[PDB]
Amino acid sequence: SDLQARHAEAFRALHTRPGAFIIPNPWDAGTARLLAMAGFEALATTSAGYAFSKGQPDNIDRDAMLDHIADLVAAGGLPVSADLENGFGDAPGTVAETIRLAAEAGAVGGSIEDATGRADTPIYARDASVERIAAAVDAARALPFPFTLTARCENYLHGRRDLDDTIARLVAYRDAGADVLYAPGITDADEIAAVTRAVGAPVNVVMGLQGGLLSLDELAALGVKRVSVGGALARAALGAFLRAATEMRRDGTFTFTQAAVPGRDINRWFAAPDNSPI
Amino acid sequence: DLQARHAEAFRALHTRPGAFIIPNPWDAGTARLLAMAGFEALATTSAGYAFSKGQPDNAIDRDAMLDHIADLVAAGGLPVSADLENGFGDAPGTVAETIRLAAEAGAVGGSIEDATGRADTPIYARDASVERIAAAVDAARALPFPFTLTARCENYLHGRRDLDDTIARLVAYRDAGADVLYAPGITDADEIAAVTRAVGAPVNVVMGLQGGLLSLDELAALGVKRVSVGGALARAALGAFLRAATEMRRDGTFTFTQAAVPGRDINRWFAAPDNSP
Ligand SMILES: [Cl-]
Ligand SMILES: [Cl-]
Ligand SMILES: [Mg+2]
Ligand SMILES: [Mg+2]
Repeated sequence: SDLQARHAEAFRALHTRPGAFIIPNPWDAGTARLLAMAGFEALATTSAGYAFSKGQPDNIDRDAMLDHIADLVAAGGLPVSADLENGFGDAPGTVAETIRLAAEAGAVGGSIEDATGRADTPIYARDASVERIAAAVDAARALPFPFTLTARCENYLHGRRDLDDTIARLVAYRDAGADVLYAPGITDADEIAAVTRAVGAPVNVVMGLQGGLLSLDELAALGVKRVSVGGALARAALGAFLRAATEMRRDGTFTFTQAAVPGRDINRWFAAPDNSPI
Repeated sequence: DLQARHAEAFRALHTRPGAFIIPNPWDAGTARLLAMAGFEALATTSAGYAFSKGQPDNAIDRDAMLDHIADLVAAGGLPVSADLENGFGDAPGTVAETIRLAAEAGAVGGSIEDATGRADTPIYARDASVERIAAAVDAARALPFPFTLTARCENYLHGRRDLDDTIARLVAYRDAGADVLYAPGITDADEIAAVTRAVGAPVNVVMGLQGGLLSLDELAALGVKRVSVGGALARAALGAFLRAATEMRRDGTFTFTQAAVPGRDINRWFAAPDNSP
């Protein structure tokens, strides 16, 4: 991969052109392929989608994720932003190593969140959080291509729905060198517009995780740059899977198969040596 | 002993009256969910597994399928019947080794089909086919628990919609010792009745592959013992995935998320230490 450097630049450029773009979240090679064929320009991994595929609830082994990143890089042929949880450890050096490893696995971007995993103290202290992002940035800037670092503030997922602390963290992460800022759980249009105005740098908003829905155009008008979907695609697939299971158990019928992608089509598409829209 | 109890449970499904559905998961999560939905056994799918891997059907190797069976045995906690394709080679001894390995991976049954993968000679000659099933039967009989061997005739998937030759193959496979007979692609009710009338031993019919649909009741009235879905559950899942992708590309909206399983539900279910209903 001089390919990696090409993807890195293409990915960074998605963030500076006008409008917002969607970064969808496959959880296996198949889905990665299909999203490229659909015309998406980047992919993001989903620790949640990945977990559901393994029959586990959300929250992951670093080595398992590194393998997963490499699988989706190979399959998709697109730039991949990796969900790297909290960097798989508390210490800044751990976060930094995680960034290097994720790049080595082929990612051209990734996210580091400020959730500790400890219910007592579910969000890292501001100082410690910023030091963490600073270490991630230094690792990112030592790479020989532009690595797009997303800094996550997890406040709204852990009962601290405080807009002002959340903005302050994101601003502090931006000032530490983060390229993209993301607060999952903020869904209100007015709250989102205040985030994007205060942050200025690119903001990612996730759709379908909680609350209400906005379109990509609505989000662009609120100043959002990137829109992701976390585990929602995996959960869409699973909702259809469950409806089929239920039909079979309750009725003994298979009409669910009528809306399935025909075998003939998917075998043709996956027989191709690339993911050309087609 | 757990594999022995499953093997007995799976054998018993086939001998009890009426028909049953054997659904086809393609990962650990789909295996757990089917077990939670109250199904009594699971079948792997060469097709569904390939598609998760970004591969067309019949592109997966034996070692990968073996790991996959073991993953699904562990995740589901139910008897597993493995799609073992053509046994991953032409030679009877390769077929026999595939059965032994499948059993080692935790399967209590599996299927060996008569497709060669050679476009211009797509189905094994009769004698060769029977020899292959004989070797599978010998390997199954060497196991310390009853292994339920399904013998597949692939005629209908390779442009030979010849009911008589297909029947005659499944009868030959039965006479060589196969426990279950399966010809994918037959969906006509009269054809299916002709198959179960000629074969007598348990028949598997697949639904959702091609052609028409019938209910489990309708299939059981035609003599069918087992109804599978091959890659159709994977393809269903993928259908929904694709409608979501298309919605996002066309409209830039995310309303597909309304029909998705809530995250709170899937996390609660998978946090469980087992697959209780
Ligand atoms: Cl999710
Ligand atoms: Cl299929
Ligand atoms: Mg996570
Ligand atoms: Mg197959």
